[PDB]
Amino acid sequence: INNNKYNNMINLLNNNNNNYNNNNNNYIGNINNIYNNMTIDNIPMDILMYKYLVGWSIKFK
Amino acid sequence: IHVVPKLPNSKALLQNGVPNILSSSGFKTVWFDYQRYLCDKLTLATAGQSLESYYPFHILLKTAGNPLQSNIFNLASSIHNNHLFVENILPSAVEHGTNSNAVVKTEPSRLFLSKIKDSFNGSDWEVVKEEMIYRAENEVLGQGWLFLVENNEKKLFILTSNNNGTPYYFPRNQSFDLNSAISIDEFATLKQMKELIGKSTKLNGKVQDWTMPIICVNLWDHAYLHDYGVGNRSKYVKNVLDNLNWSVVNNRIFSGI
Amino acid sequence: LKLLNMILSMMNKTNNNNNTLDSLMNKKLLLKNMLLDMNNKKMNNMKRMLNNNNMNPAGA
Amino acid sequence: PNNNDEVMLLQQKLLYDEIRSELKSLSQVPEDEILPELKKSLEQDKLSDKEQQLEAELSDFFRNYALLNKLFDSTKPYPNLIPSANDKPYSSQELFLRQLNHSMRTAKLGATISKVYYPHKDIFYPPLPENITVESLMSAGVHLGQSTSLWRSSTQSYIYGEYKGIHIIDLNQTLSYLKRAAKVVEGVSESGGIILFLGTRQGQKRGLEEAAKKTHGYYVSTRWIPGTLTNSTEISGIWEKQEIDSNDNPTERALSPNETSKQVKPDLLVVLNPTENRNALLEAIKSRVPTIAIIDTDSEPSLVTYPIPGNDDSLRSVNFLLGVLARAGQRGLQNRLARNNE
Amino acid sequence: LPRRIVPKLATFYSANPNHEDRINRLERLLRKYIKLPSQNNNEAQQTKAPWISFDEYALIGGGTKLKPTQYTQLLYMLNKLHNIDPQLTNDEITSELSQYYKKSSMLSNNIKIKTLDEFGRSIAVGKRKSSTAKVFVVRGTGEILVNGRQLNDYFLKMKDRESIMYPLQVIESVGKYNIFATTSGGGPTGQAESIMHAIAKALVVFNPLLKSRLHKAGVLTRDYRHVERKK
Amino acid sequence: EKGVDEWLEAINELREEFSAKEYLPETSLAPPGQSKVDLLGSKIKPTAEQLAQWE
Amino acid sequence: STRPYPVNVEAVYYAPLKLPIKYGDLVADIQLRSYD
Ligand SMILES: [Mg+2]
Repeated sequence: INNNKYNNMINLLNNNNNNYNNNNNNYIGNINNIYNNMTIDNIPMDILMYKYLVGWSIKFK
Repeated sequence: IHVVPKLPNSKALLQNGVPNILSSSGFKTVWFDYQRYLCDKLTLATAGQSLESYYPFHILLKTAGNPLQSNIFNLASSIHNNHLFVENILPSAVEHGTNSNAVVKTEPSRLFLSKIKDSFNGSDWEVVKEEMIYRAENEVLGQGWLFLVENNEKKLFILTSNNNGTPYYFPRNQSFDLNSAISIDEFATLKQMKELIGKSTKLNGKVQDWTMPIICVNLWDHAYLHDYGVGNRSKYVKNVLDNLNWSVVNNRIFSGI
Repeated sequence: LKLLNMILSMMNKTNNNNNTLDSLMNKKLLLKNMLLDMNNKKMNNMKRMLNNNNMNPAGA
Repeated sequence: PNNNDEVMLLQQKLLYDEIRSELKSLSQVPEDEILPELKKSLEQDKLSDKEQQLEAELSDFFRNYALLNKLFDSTKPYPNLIPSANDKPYSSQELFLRQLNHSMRTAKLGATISKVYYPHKDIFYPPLPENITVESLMSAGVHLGQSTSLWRSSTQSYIYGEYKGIHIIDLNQTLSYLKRAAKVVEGVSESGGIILFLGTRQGQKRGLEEAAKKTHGYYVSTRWIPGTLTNSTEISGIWEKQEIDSNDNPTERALSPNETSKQVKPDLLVVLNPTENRNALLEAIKSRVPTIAIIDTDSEPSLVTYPIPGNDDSLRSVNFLLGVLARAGQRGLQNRLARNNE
Repeated sequence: LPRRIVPKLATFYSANPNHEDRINRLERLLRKYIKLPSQNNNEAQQTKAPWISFDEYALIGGGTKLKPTQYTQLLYMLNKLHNIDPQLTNDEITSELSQYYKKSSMLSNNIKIKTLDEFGRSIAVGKRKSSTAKVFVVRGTGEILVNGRQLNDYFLKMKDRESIMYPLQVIESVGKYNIFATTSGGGPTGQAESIMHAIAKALVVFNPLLKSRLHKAGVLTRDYRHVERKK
Repeated sequence: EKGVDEWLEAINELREEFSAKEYLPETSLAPPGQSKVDLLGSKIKPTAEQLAQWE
Repeated sequence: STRPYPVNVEAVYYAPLKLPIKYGDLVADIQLRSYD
């Protein structure tokens, strides 16, 4: 996921999406291109933590 | 065992010798007999020792600095030098035995004639040949070798050796005959060479020399007597330098491609 | 004419050391050098723009 | 003749260095010195029809190859040599290349060398099993067994005699055993089996790697992990397998996880030093893997399927026997690849 | 036509098949180019060796099986190939070595050259214990002001005054600069040494060649000792 | 105006050379007789007075 | 034509916009407190 967004921006920059303004602003371009192929159907469920029980200890006393 | 290398077009060499330089009998003495004589002696001197697995050129470099191995050095130097002489005077290095080629017109290359002018103050190749013939007659009283050598500074110069003197390693060039008298200038050259050999830190007392031969002429009696006779060695050197195989001599000059 | 008068000045400074390849050979050699200095500027700007966004959306 | 061509480039190269050097000189000068004077000149100048040509030709030439361009995209020998000037002496790199030229042509003039042993040729030019003689085996030292004090009497039938406090192995038997062992390697190679070469004594790696390469086999030179064959799933399951055709070319088919966990057992194990590889020999027995090994006078013959009586301590003897077996495998491999073509 | 499954690597049965295969590939290059001379600037200790970390090599060199000595062996061969003379190197060597070069190019540094301000003043901050000091160093004649007060007024202890002067004494520039030091927090010792630390950091802008002498004197190091709650 | 003539001849020859192949900064702008431009300084040079003090 | 993402949706993915202060008349102070 981290390498999919960097590639999206690198391409959106190499394609050029005021030279003076090209030294101050950091707006890379359209939101769609920056987040291409990053949707709710593939990103959310893959990053969720604490999703699998891997250990359990039960004590009595 | 060191064996005599096979030469291209050997059947022609054993029948008509080397045209314009040596006859059939003259070439049998210089190569087929002398080279056998040297290789056999080298095998007897080096058999059973580590030197047996090394080519003659490597042997001379390994033994150049060892005083008591001079006998091995002399044999190795003579063998290497003799095949350097027999190689550039040979009609054709390629084996046109089945191609029956009789048209080998080899001429000095442009790189060779450019380095001659640069190193000899604009002198032409013909003039340099005259200097080579003169140097051989006045500097080599007896046996020896005539070389046109190139040094690390891209300069071609003329070196003469007495008996079996290697061109590669200046401490063993044997260019000064100390049996006769020497001038103060020659003694200075010898004294300077001794100082250079003493600056080396190696336990073998060896120095770095990058000189390489370009043309080799055998000045031994085994090469000219039978065909030219005592006193006619300058007519022999003239013929050799006029009938050199320049496909070999040109290839000995580093181009850098 | 800065676009052209700065490049003429550059050759004037080189003319000092010069004290006609300079008509077409040097003139071309200069334009190309400027193109390589204007492309490095654009490369540096891209790094700034990429370092000011969230290159690492999910973890880092 | 064509040197001028190179001279034309060098001229440009020198000019480029001059342009760059004085570009950096103007990078130090304060703008207050140049800018206001430069602008004032333009305020005192009037553009001409020609001047305007470059006013827009350079704007586009700089708006096409500097701003609206893609900053990135989605003589063969010794090509980095910097030749020295024709007047300057040779550089260190050029002297090395000048010596290499001499080494190819002149350095070998004067004599040829015959009947001299070169250690490397044992690995790269092994003889065929049919051309091996007792002299050749003896030349490699294969007959030199262990001290008579270390004798394992189970090898009695392989001994030719004792000499200088050591047992002499009978090379007549070694040759017959070597030929038999070689035929087995050739058979397995021609059948497509996995041949593993095991030797863990110092210096054996070079021979082991070349033997595997020319038989399309495998080798282990460092350490035999105890359990490699009997406990293969806990040791070798993680490593990658591949599918190959009859020409030994990767098919490229992705392998199911079921196929990538299955034990891959060698079809033949060759052991250079069996006395130090008891573990491997016992695993091969347990795994029903036929094995070949060099059996010295102190080594147990019955632990291997096809013993080769011979000195296992000398690298020459070992590399001589390994080379023969490796070439036998190579011939089997070549005969299998040949029958596929025709 | 018939297909079979075989181990991918010739070193499959070894302890670390992945590491052994990579070493073999590098060893072949070192054998094929044994003659090529090495750099004589290696005596000059060329500062180029960005090799991947042991952990990064464990991704490709067997993971847990990878041993430190195996990683050391990879570096001895990567460096030997890398140290071949640049003019006489070839593509094969560079291609094989490329996969082992660390990559940190996508990100850049966060340090901008320090320069004097519009009035020729070098401003640095220093801290000692709970004290902080912000000094303004300009070229002058040795005039010092601490919080608008004379040095002898603000600092009564001569040892505190000597500490402030020490950085200027190291570069032998005690009479070449005017210092306007402002300090707050802690006590006299913390403030005097916080000013000392800040003057040393501000003097590097005037001559960056003297940083090594300032570091060697110990005035560019921030003292970390502070009051520790007893545990 | 030879100045504008030779400048306009140099700008159009460059256009053709860059047009011949895809324009990439590293390659198209390679130094004279060079493969490309590896895109790999602020190392200010000490002044004569700065260097004298250090000496 | 791809799906248009209007400015209101795009704003959500960037830092909140702030309006310039014209006069400087402070009208309210909102202090927020939390244990995290
Ligand atoms: Mg033994």
